[PDB]
Amino acid sequence: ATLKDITRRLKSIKNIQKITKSMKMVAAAKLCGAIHSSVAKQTTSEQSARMTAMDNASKNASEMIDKLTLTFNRTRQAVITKELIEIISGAAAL
Amino acid sequence: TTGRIVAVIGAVVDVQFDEGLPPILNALEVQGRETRLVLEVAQHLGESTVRTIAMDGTEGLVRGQKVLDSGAPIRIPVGPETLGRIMNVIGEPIDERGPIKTKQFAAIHAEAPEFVEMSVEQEILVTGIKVVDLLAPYAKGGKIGLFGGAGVGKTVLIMELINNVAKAHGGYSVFAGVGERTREGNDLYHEMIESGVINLKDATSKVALVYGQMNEPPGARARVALTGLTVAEYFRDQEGQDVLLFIDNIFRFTQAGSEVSALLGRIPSAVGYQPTLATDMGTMQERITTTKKGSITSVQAIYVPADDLTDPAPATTFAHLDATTVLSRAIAELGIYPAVDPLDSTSRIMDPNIVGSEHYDVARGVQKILQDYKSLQDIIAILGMDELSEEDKLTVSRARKIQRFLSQPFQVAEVFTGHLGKLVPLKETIKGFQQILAGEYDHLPEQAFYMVGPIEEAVAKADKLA
Amino acid sequence: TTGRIVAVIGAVVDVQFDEGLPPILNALEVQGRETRLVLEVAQHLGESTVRTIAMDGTEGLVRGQKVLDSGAPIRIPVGPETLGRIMNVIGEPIDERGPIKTKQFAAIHAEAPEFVEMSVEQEILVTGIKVVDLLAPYAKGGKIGLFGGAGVGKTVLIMELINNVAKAHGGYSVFAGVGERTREGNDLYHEMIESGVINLKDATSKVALVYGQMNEPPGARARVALTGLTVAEYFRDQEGQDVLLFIDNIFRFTQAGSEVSALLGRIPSAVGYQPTLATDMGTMQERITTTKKGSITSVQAIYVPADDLTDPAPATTFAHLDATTVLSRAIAELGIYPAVDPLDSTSRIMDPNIVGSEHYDVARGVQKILQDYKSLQDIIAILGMDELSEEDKLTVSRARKIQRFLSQPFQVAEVFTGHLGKLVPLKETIKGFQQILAGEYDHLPEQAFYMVGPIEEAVAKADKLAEEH
Amino acid sequence: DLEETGRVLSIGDGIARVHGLRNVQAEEMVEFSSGLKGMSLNLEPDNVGVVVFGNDKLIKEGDIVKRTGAIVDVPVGEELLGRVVDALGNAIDGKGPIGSKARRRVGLKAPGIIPRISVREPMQTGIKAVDSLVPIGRGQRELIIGDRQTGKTSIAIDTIINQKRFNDGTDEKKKLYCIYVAIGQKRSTVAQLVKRLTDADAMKYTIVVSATASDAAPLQYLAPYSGCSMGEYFRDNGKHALIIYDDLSKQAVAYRQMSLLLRRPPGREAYPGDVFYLHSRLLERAAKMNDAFGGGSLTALPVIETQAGDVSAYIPTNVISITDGQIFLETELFYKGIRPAINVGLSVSRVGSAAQTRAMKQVAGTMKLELAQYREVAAFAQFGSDLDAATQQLLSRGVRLTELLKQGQYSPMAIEEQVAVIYAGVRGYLDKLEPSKITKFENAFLSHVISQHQALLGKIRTDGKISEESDAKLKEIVTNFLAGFEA
Amino acid sequence: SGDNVRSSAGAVRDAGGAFGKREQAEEERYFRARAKE
Ligand SMILES: Nc1ncnc2c1ncn2[C@@H]1O[C@H](COP(=O)(O)OP(=O)(O)NP(=O)(O)O)[C@@H](O)[C@H]1O
Ligand SMILES: Nc1ncnc2c1ncn2[C@@H]1O[C@H](COP(=O)(O)OP(=O)(O)NP(=O)(O)O)[C@@H](O)[C@H]1O
Ligand SMILES: [Mg+2]
Ligand SMILES: [Mg+2]
Repeated sequence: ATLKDITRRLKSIKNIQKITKSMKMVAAAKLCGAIHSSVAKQTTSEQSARMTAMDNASKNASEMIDKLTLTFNRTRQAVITKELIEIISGAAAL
Repeated sequence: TTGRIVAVIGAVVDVQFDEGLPPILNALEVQGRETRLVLEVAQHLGESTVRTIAMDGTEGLVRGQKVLDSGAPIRIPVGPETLGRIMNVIGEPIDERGPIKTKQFAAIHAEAPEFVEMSVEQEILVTGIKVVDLLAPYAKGGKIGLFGGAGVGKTVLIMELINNVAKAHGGYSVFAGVGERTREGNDLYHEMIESGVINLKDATSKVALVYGQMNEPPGARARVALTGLTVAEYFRDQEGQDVLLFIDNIFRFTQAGSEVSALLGRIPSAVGYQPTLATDMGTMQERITTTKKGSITSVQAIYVPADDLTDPAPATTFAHLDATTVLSRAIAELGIYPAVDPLDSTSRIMDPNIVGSEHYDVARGVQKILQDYKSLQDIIAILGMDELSEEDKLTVSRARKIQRFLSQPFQVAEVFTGHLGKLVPLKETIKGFQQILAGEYDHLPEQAFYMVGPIEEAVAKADKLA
Repeated sequence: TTGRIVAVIGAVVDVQFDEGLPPILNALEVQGRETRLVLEVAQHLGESTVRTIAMDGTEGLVRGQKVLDSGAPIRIPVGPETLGRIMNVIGEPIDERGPIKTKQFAAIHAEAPEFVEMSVEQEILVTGIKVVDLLAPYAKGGKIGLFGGAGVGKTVLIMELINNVAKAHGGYSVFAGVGERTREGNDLYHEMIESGVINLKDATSKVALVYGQMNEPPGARARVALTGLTVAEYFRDQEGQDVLLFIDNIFRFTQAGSEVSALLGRIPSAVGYQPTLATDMGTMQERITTTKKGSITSVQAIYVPADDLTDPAPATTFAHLDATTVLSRAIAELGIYPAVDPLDSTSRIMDPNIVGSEHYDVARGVQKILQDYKSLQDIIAILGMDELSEEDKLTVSRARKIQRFLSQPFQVAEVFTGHLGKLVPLKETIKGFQQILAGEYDHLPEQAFYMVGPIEEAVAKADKLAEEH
Repeated sequence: DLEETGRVLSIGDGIARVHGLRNVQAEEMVEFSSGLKGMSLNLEPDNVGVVVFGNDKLIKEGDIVKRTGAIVDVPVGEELLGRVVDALGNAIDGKGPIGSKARRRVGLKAPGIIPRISVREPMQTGIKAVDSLVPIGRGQRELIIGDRQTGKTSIAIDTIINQKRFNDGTDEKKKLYCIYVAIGQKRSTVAQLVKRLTDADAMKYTIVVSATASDAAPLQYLAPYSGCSMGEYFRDNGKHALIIYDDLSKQAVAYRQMSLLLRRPPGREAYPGDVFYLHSRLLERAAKMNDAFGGGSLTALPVIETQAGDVSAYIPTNVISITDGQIFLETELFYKGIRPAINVGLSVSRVGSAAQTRAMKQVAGTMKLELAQYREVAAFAQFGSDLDAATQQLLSRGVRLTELLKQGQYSPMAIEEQVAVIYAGVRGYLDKLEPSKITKFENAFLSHVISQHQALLGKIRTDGKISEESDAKLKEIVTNFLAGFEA
Repeated sequence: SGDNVRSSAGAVRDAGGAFGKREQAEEERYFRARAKE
């Protein structure tokens, strides 16, 4: 963990999250899961699947963000705590 | 006994008393100043020398300047004549309406009621405000976290509560502005005057104001919550009332604490707060509960650091809360007032064994219908609100009637709203929503429930608007 | 007056005077050494004892050893005779070319030029680097900051700025080595000797050298910056003449001090730096500036710990610059050099009323399309290159080209790229980007714009590219 | 006489430890042999920790330190207008001496809660973003906060420029005297900063305090107050002053240095425990006084430099709370084209419409609720390859209004000139025009109204709002001017 | 937040990939065309 990195993945996954939710609606209005998958290996459906896919994808990102942020703060608190103990050890060493 | 200042390092002052040494927490009076400069004892350094935290600037102080031991801790004026008045940290009136002529005085430092003095009964403090009383009841003698920044109905919900509790419970109220901004502190004063809660003429004032401005030192800003606390205690232990204590920004109390702590050179704990965090929060918070004589319920506005609920400050504060009133701009926009979120605001006491099975199942039904309607939003917009089964069309409708019935016109809004405020008894609210849930009032238009009082005014408002 | 050493802990030595107590900032000569050892008075501990930071190693000092107060701060040789000579931190010559017979010595410590002494003139200084002159133009006699994490191109870039602007400078130029690699000192010296900017047989030398690199204890690195600055000071005032001041990594001025803070008895501040970090840097930077007496065109290389620009050291250094060129690992990694960030490099003269409207618009036009392209980086990160309307995917295709056209081969970086360094005139740069933003070269492949000079070579290379296919 | 004078025991890093001075007061000035000044922050049994104003090379052990009695004071009054000075009122522009006709203590108690009255009178910044979405009232403490080189300063400079309008006017109740306090900046920048204000003939009514990067720590620490004072003279005399504290961040940095060098107790980020008490007492000093006290005001604009945007950091936190609102600036919005770079969603004044004439109140709100609705569909933007008419329409207004907000630096406009441009936007006239042209429009559009429709602007101001007539006068002015624009 | 995705790994190599791949063929696609012209 590193505040710099977490902050990077959060932003990046918050972005992804936004784009996927947008795609779920477009689909709704109209990657499509295992649709093209099935027929090759062997609309209504196509959009169905795309709706579903982005949906889950949207949740899966939010559940991921929700977990990164906790790690964000835990780690945010830790850094402050670290910086402080360092600051005092030097003072108590004078 | 007289001491002599021998050390001044910012808001910290060490005084040497040759003979009688002043105990810890004892207020000392600095001699030779225009205004009054109080030094609260904090430590006995040894060598007849004591350390202290000033309650106001320390510029001008000189080593050797005389200092007087007031014999006890910081004492302030207590009793009826404090209501309507704005009190300083040390008890001084700052509303310039002259002296605070009281016959009584008390110390801001008082141990919390003992175990025997404890109430074992879980009673609900009726506010008369539907959402509150129905979805997140205020535990009588309990702390409630007021969530919501500004411009969401905070100042209105605060006074209304002052009004209701006064009208339906006879108890007064105190407002401890911890780390208040002189600007909003002023705004609040007049906003209250023009609301009725404060009267600069006839003793009809229902609230006592106590302020701890930001320009005031960490020492000052740390004790205010107690000064205002001591004030409220009088009305509970002396007049057996069920007071209401408002601490706007309990956070700035905490922070006030850390700054004192640091100034005193103590080693910070995790996240830079004071080691004493929990005890600083303990000693004060615990002076707020139901006693055999009466009870004090307190609404404390809370600031979550970095939006992190786990940060020490709040997390140390959530240990003392029984409820949370969450204000929401999302709600305020829809025109729903109070903008209390019906799903984020909650209560510990919202249990059958406490609010009765009946009251419970109602609050629960309303929480679940809103939850159901809040989901549907997607489908309704996208998949179109045309393929909604019978069970799907009623939810959305009923939920909307509920959602709006959650709005209530405050008596303190009369001044501007031009509408008689309403104070709904717990009985009326339960049945009101209890029915809506049944479907008894499905043959009525939405606006019928918007901005009303008891369920009656819903139907009466319906016919008129046809 | 003579003093005696009473405590030696690292670069921090305590000297007790019975006679008179030397004022702070005073240089002290440690007697009994086969190499001049200077101790700078840092504090007055009390009881006739002063604390001092050593301008060299303390290996061998003895408690009670004598210390002669030189009467004043570190004074070093200044003037034309320094030109071509490699100087120490205390003025000692380190080129083995004998003494620096100067007729004047200045104290490396002095007050910063008053406010009434400030100059408000700003004349764009053309560098031939498209990105620089395009997005964040340097200015004549201004303060240039070159930020960059480890090995992204600070040293090579500052080198290009000497091969471009210094060589064709009608005047003197000072270069100070501040806690860097001694090997780089070698390189720069012998390379200046080749180009003839330095003459060992006569007096045509136009650059003065000051060094206190890594192998040096903090104390030295903690002052060399001020040493080199003094040498360039003399060239700015006692002449008025134009002076160019290159300092390779002023960051070693703040680390130096960060490496002796504690031992000076100082509670540490945020991130371990000294509490005096910002003000030390202040009484140091304010001195490196153009006054109404003369002008200094300074180019400082600034290190950025772990690549974090928010680090106190660098974050405090920005406001001291009139133009900043930030390097980016991310960019360097995409094989784009100089690895200059187009979205984080700024300049004070980047105003339409100083560079004209044409120059300005194109610059912001570049920056914008590049910011839009960052916005599509995400969208296409999940979708693929086949969803963007023909309008967006069009900008993505121009971003790439504009991105690549910002890269440029350096004469100084031949040995690296293997190509022939090019030098672009300002006007050819604007035209260059004006046309690409126009849509003109949407028929040419991106690669055509990668590592070239004026916009032409692009088409030319693009052609050499068509024929080869 | 260890009573009125003292001897230096030690002297290091601007912290001189003095023996004697048993009679100095906490926060009192003192002089060293060499004639430098020194504040007295720490009063100890055995010693006095004195903070040094200026390089310490002049102070040696033994050096005498006599009291001055004369607490820290700074010259105040109009004679400072047009003059650039250092943290201690000393002139530093060489224009000669100032007419110090009256002085005032830098360390003074701020006005109470009763000498005040709400914030009503607008504090026109001249910035379309601020005045329409982040309105400032006189007596208000608004914070400018964002990363480095994000334009924080450029919000203060224009806002000052903007003041000329009213300054060269006859309406003396709208006049506003400015105070630009530079903390820890380099002399260089200030000098450019001043020329600008001067080439714009604004310095004539502006005061500049400069505790540059070379001035000693405590000098940088004082300037904010010494400056706040200069503004209070006007605050106490019915006049209104706008004071800008350029980065309190830097001031804090100086305070800490002194704190840690004296060895007080360090806390989060090594800052002393009363760092908050440092800014709180300075920021409260601003106020909209009551008609009884003259009606004067001291409006404050401190600047906070965040790191990577971390506002949850110690000092940013501090100030954020202490002040009345925030105008958030950001790099992304910048290189994007959104200049000034203000985040309408994150920036907020708690005073809102209070200091926003009805002329502005109308157009604003609608825009607000619209920029807001646009702020939801935003994402759908580029990926909306089939968006319904509704959102497609929410996006449209979206881009239109932002371009409007693009304003030129050093180029602020009168509240009326403003509403006149918001008007053409909110009413939907720009909804057809191509995005990249909007700007060129406001440009040709504003000059025009100002050129051939002065009285129309006046009527907006006068009528307090958008009258039925003026709403009619504009609808035709725009329709016609518009139509001719796309010919 | 503009291009956070790319400022990482997993999905960045992808964006990086598709990206280059595209402009790779495209340009070759444009390459011979240059000859035509
Ligand atoms: N213009 C350039 N063209 C090609 N490669 C370059 C260029 N600039 C830097 N590099 C590469 O990066 C390496 C070193 O960069 P350099 O200029 O020394 O970085 P630096 O910023 O001074 N690093 P350091 O001082 O160690 O933190 C070179 O050896 C090259 O491989
Ligand atoms: N409205 C504007 N339009 C165009 N450029 C602008 C505008 N406002 C500011 N700028 C420019 O943006 C640059 C930096 O903004 P500036 O006023 O220096 O911000 P800052 O936050 O004070 N930076 P600093 O304090 O030096 O870290 C300058 O070159 C200004 O000319
Ligand atoms: Mg290097
Ligand atoms: Mg600035």
